[PDB]
Amino acid sequence: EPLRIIWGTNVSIQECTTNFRNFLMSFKYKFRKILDEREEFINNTTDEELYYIKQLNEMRELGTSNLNLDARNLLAYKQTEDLYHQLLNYPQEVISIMDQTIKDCMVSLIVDNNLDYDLDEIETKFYKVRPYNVGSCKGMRELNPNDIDKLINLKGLVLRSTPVIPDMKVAFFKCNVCDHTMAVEIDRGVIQEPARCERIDCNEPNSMSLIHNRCSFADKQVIKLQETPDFVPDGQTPHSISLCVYDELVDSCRAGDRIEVTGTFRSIPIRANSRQRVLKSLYKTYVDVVHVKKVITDQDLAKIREVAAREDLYSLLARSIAPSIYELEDVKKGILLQLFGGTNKTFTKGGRYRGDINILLCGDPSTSKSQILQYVHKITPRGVYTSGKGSSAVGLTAYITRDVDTKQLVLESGALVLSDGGVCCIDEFDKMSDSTRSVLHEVMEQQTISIAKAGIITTLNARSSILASANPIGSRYNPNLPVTENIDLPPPLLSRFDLVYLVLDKVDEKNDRELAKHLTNLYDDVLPVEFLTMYISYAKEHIHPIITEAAKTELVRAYVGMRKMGTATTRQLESMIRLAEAHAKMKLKNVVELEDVQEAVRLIRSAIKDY
Amino acid sequence: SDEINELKEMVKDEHIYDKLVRSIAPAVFGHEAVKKGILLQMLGGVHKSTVEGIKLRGDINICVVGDPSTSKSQFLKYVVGFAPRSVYTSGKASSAAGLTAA
DNA sequence: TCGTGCTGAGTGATATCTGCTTTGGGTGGGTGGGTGGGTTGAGGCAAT
DNA sequence: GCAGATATCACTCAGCACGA
Ligand SMILES: Nc1ncnc2c1ncn2[C@@H]1O[C@H](COP(=O)(O)OP(=O)(O)O)[C@@H](O)[C@H]1O
Ligand SMILES: Nc1ncnc2c1ncn2[C@@H]1O[C@H](COP(=O)(O)OP(=O)(O)O)[C@@H](O)[C@H]1O
Ligand SMILES: [Mg+2]
Ligand SMILES: [Zn+2]
Repeated sequence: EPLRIIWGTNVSIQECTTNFRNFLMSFKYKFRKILDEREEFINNTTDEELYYIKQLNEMRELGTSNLNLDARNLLAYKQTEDLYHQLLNYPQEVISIMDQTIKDCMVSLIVDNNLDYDLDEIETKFYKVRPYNVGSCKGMRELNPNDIDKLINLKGLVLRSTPVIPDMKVAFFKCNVCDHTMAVEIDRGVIQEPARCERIDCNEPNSMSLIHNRCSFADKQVIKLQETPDFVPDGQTPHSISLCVYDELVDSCRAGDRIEVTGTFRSIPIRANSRQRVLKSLYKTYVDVVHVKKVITDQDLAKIREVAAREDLYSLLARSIAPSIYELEDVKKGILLQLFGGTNKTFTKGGRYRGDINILLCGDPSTSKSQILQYVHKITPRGVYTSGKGSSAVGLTAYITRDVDTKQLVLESGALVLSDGGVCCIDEFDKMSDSTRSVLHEVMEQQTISIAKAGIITTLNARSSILASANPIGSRYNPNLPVTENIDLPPPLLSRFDLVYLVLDKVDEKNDRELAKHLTNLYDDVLPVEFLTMYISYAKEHIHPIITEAAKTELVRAYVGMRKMGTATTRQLESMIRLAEAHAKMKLKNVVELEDVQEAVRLIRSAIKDY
Repeated sequence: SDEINELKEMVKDEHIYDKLVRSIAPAVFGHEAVKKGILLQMLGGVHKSTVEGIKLRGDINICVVGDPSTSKSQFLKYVVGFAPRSVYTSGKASSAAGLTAA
C-alpha cells in the first residue's frame, strides 16, 4: 500500500483530499461568524445551511466549472486548520487536489441524489477552484526569494495585456506509414513524443509526425501590473510585475484598472541564447494567477418601488444628490434631471434621436459651481473632469497615433469620447479659445464626431452630456446689462444649451447669516449614495417613457407662447421634450403626463430667472 | 420586368418632379428650394471633353448657409444615408490631407 | 522427442565535423565594440 | 574551449538448421 506524499514534505495527499471533501460536504457559514467574534450576528436561515452544497448545485444548474473559495472559511472549520497552511505553502499540489475533490464531490452529489441529470456533461467538464482572501496583501517591493513558490496576494493597476496566446495541452501524432493516430500528453512544457509507432504490426521508427491543427489547446495571456502610486516610497518609477492568466481569467481585466490578484509567485530561468541549453543565473520572477477581483435582487426592487410612491420624491432626490450644498434646490433639480437623461429613440427613415441634456452653470465666482461639478463627477459612472486652458481641440475629441507593439496606425479616445454615455464636466468655459469650442458644436447637435485626416476617415460616438460653468467678465455679475454681455460666449452658443442657469451671490443680512452657519458646522434626511446610484441606474435602464396626446396638445401651446414673447428657437421645444421625458423617468412612468411637462417648462422659465 | 413596370409607371406620372421634391429629406419640414437643389445635385450634369482635350466639369456643388438651430445638418445626414457613394466630414476635424491625397 | 553453434541484423557510443552568430533596432545596452554596421519626409499637434 | 547536429564502427542478441 504505497503512500502518496507531497514532495519535500510530510503531508499525506489522501488526508488532504478527505479533509477537503468533509469540509465541502458539511460547512455552515455560522462557523465563519463565530471565528470573527461575530456570534451575535448569527441568523437561523442562511447560517444554518450547507454553503458549498448550494454553491455546487447552482454551478450545476447554471452549467459552470468554477467555485470561488475563501481561506478564512477553511480557518473557520475544525478539520481544515492545517489545510490553510498547506495551501499557503504548497499552492500547486493543494490546488490540484482541491480541483479533483470538487469534481468528485459534484459526481457524488449527482449519483447519490438520484437526479435525472446526465453524467456526460459533468464527466467531461474540467473543474477549477479559485481561492482568494488568503492573507495580507504583500507589496510589489517586498517579494523576496524566500517567498518563491508560495501563494501571495497582490493589488495593482493593469498597464498592458497581450492578445490571446494558444498554449498546447494534448499533442496529436499520426504515423506516416499506417496512418495510425494517437494522442500524448504534455508535462512541464515537454512533449512525451513516441520513438516508434505504438501499433504492433507497424513499428517503423521515427515515422510519427505532429498534426498541428488537431492538438487540444488552452488560453494564455500575459499582463503587466504596476503598483499603486501610494506605495511609491520617495517618488520614483513604480515597479512592475508580470502575470499569467489561463482559461476563464483571460480577457477578465482591461488596461487601466485596479485589481487584486491571488496567485503563486513563480520563478523561471532565462536562456542565454536561442540555440543552446545554457541558462542565465538570474531567474525571471512572475505570478501565476488563480483568482482576479476587479477593485438586482427582488428585495431591492420592492424597496425601490416604495420610494417612488413617496409624494416628495423630487425633493428627496434633489436634496440627496448634493447634501452639502445649501439652498440651491432649483440648481440641484436641474442637475439631477441630467443624470437620468431623456428617452432614447431608434429611428430609421432618418437618424437616431438621443435624450441627452446639456446644462450651463454661469454665475458669480464664490457660489458653489465647481463643488457641484465635482459632486456630479463622482456620481456618474463615466466622465472626464476637463478644465479650461488645460484641454485642446484634439485632446477632447481624439488623437491620431501609432501602436509601437503592432506598428499600426491607431487613434486614442479624447475627453468627450471617453465620456460616451456619461456626463462630461467643464470648469472654465469662458477661459477657452473659440478654436476648441467649435468642437462642441457637433457633439451637442449630432452626438458624433467625424475625423478625416492623415488617412483615417471614421466617426466616433460621443453620446455624452455636457455640464459646463462660466464666470462673468467682471469681478461679479451686474444685473443691469443683459445676459449676453455679462458672461461672454457667443450668443448663439448659449441657445444650444438645454438649460442655462444663473446663480448670483447677492448680499443680505439673513442669507449670508444662514450660509455662514451652514459652512461652519463642518468643524432633512438624504438617501445614501449607494442606493441612489442603483435607483438612477434602474430608472435609466428599464423605464422608457412615451409621450401622450395631452402632452403634445399643451407642448405646442408652450412652445408657441415662448416664441411669441419676443433667442427662442426649435432647440427650446426639443429641450422641453427631453426634460419632460426625463422627469417622467424619475417617477418610473411609461407615459409622460401633463404635470411633468408643466414642471419642465416651469424649470426652463425659472433658470435664466423670471425678472 | 416587374421593376421595369414600376419604373415606367413612375415616369408616366405628370407630377413626378414635385413628387420627388417632396420625397427628398422627408424628415425636414417644408424646404422646397433646398430639396430641389439636393435632387438636382444627386442627378448631376453631363461631363464633356472638347476636341481640344480640355475637360468641362459636369458635377454640381451646393452650399447651404443658415443660422444655427436651423435644419442644415439634417439634409447632410439624409444625403449621407441615401446616396450611393458618399462620406461625412467636419470642417474642424478635417485637414488638408485626408480631404485630399496623402 | 530435442540442445547448441553460426549468422545477419540493428542500436549505442563515439569519431569527425561545422559552427561558435546574428541582427537591425532602442523594453537588448554603452564595463561588448565601431575594421559588424545604421546618411528620410510628410503630416499632426502643442506653444504661442 | 564549448554546445549541437551528424555519421561511423563495433559488439551483442534472437533466429535458424542441423546433429545428439
Ligand atoms: N451655498 C453654499 N453651500 C456650500 N458651500 C458654499 C456655498 N456657497 C459657497 N460655498 C463655499 O465657497 C466655496 C466656493 O468655491 P468654488 O465652489 O470653487 O467656487 P467656484 O467654483 O464658482 O469658483 C466652496 O469651497 C464652498 O465651500
Ligand atoms: N424643420 C425641422 N424639421 C425637423 N427637425 C428640425 C427642424 N428644424 C430644426 N430641427 C431640429 O433642431 C435641431 C437643431 O438643428 P441643428 O442640426 O443644430 O442645425 P445646425 O446644423 O445649424 O447646427 C436639429 O437636431 C433638428 O432635429
Ligand atoms: Mg469653479
Ligand atoms: Zn504506424
